[PDB]
Amino acid sequence: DPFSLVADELSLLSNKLREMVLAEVPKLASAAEYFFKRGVQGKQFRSTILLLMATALDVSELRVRQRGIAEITEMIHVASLLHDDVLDDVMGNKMSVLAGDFLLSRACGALAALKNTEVVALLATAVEHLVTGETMEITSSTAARYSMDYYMQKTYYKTASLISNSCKAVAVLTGQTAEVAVLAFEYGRNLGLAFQLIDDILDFTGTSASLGKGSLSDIRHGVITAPILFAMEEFPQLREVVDQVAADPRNVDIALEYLGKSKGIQRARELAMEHANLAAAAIGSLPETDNEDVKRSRRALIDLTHRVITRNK
Amino acid sequence: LDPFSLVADELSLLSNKLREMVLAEVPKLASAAEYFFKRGVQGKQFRSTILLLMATALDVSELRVRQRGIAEITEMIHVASLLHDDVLDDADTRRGVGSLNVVMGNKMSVLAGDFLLSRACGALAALKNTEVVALLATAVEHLVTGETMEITSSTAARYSMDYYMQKTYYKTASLISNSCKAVAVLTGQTAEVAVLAFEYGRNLGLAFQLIDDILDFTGTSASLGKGSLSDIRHGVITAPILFAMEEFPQLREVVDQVAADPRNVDIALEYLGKSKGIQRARELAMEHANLAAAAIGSLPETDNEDVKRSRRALIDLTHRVITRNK
Ligand SMILES: CC(C)=CCC/C(C)=C/CC/C(C)=C/COP(=O)(O)OP(=O)(O)O
Ligand SMILES: CC(C)=CCC/C(C)=C/CC/C(C)=C/COP(=O)(O)OP(=O)(O)O
Ligand SMILES: C=C(C)CCSP(=O)(O)OP(=O)(O)O
Ligand SMILES: [Mg+2]
Ligand SMILES: [Mg+2]
Repeated sequence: DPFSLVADELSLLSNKLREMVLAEVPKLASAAEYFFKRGVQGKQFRSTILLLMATALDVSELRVRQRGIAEITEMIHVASLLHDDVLDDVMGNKMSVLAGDFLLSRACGALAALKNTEVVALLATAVEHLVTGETMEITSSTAARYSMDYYMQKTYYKTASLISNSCKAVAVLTGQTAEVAVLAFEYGRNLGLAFQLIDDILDFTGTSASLGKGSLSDIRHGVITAPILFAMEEFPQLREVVDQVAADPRNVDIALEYLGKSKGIQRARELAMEHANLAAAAIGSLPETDNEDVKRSRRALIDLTHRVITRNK
Repeated sequence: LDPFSLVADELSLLSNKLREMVLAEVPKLASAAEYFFKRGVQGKQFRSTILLLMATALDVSELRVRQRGIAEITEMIHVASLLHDDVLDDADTRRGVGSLNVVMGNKMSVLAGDFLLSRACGALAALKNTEVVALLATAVEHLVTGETMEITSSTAARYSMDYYMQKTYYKTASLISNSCKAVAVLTGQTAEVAVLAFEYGRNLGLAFQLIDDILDFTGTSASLGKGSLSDIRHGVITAPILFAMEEFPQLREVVDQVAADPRNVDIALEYLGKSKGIQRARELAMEHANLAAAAIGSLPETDNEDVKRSRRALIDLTHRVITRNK
């Protein structure tokens, strides 16, 4: 019973080798050092929109609660990021689960503190859609992965639902009408779709900080985005190239050549502009005001619908 | 008039209600979310049982549907924990069946849980009562605080009855107390009556856990060693052991070194044996069980026979929670 024969010494060792616990329990301090350092924390794009929207609607404790929704939204965003990191593929995805749950529980806590069940419903739906989108991203009929309509549903759940429902939440907290609320929702929904679509293009285009030659992150990892989906309508031969990207990694470069002879990038950007225009229409349709701060915010919101398209970063 | 049988059919109604409530396309998300809600794999539905009985106990089917909601939300919250719990605590078994983290993977388990939480908030919103939203949000915060304590605390912290008492409340009794309070609040009972419903849930929950911790050691039969000892094998340190450490300090290094040397399981049982640990744990549980019964006793007098029958069964659980042979 070999293990039984040397238990004495095993425990001396097992004990000693708890030098990694104890000593080195701090020097989590790396964790704190790493968090500050990151490359962000965030650009605060969702927060910017939400604070602007709060101002952009005619109506302190209210401004405190409105910011409450920007706070909740960030909490919900990071929790979804973390849970999406939970790997099936040492594994660190116990950290992601615990941290995600702390943020979600804090979100619930803060939703409860708003004392508005209608906004609770909106962020509840937001959470459900994020979860739905991620399931869609992971599981999928091979056929499904190649449908532009499916991609756009998935894109809506993953990227636009959180922001649309938050924009609507800000409307509802501010006591706006059902018809104004549906405007703020539509601003977020449409701006969000545009933002993601521009993100998809930037992966292939690159950036000024980029080489400047796209990182190609999506296509390396078999994530199929709008430009490539559009390019497959033109070149059916491309379906085969994209499939064989893992098997043979030079199929990335070949995919790139197809895209460059196609209207894929153009068609994704034209779709983004269509969405961004619709967002600016939503602000345009907002009830007339005389307030200068309010009108300044609405101009900003509309400005954001232009800057989202022309992003080089 | 038996409390489980007295509520059994509404539990099946709730059971089926949960199934549509948890339904979702995408289908893969549906498989995951529904997994612990089908006939046979719902668990013993003790939280629901207490809630339906409590619902009747407080009284005067327009409002009952709302009260049922609380049991459904509570069950959804509950199952959400388990799913997340199984990814942590790295299980392969739950409810006599493959756990979701083995069957469907870690990712689906965690998404299913988030899904169930959001449906729970959804249903909480639909009830349009802000105090009820806050009561169940507290419960969710408490679950996370409690799960975190069971993991995170340093060694010196974990080995006191104070710590155990807090962790148990957050991890186990908070869901029962707050949902008990919510049921009461939904009926627009005075603030004081809501507290009575809260003290009941709180004390019954704490008493249930104490007895469960003892049964790990004793088992079906009364004496020591018949039980599975699953907690102490894995290095979970429940009340019997903690009380024993009050008598025998040297037991701390023994229990702390259990994982490394599984022969330290036997040494700990010898220490438990000489101690009054099992006994004091029981004595604590009997004290909680008392306060629970006492709370129901302070409820306002009623004429209704169906109410009395239901009040008597909540008390019956007060005795049964101590008595449970298993
Ligand atoms: C729903 C959602 C996620 C919406 C996005 C919100 C939004 C439009 C954020 C701002 C984007 C922006 C101004 C980028 C600047 O890049 P740049 O290269 O244009 O820098 P520059 O404008 O200073 O030249
Ligand atoms: C709302 C949500 C998703 C919260 C996450 C926090 C979390 C994982 C809580 C777990 C609470 C719980 C029921 C523990 C019991 O499991 P046990 O291991 O003590 O005993 P058991 O596995 O046999 O139930
Ligand atoms: C505090 C309680 C009454 C707990 C019992 S819940 P428990 O996890 O034991 O039971 P299930 O739902 O069957 O898994
Ligand atoms: Mg477990
Ligand atoms: Mg646990």
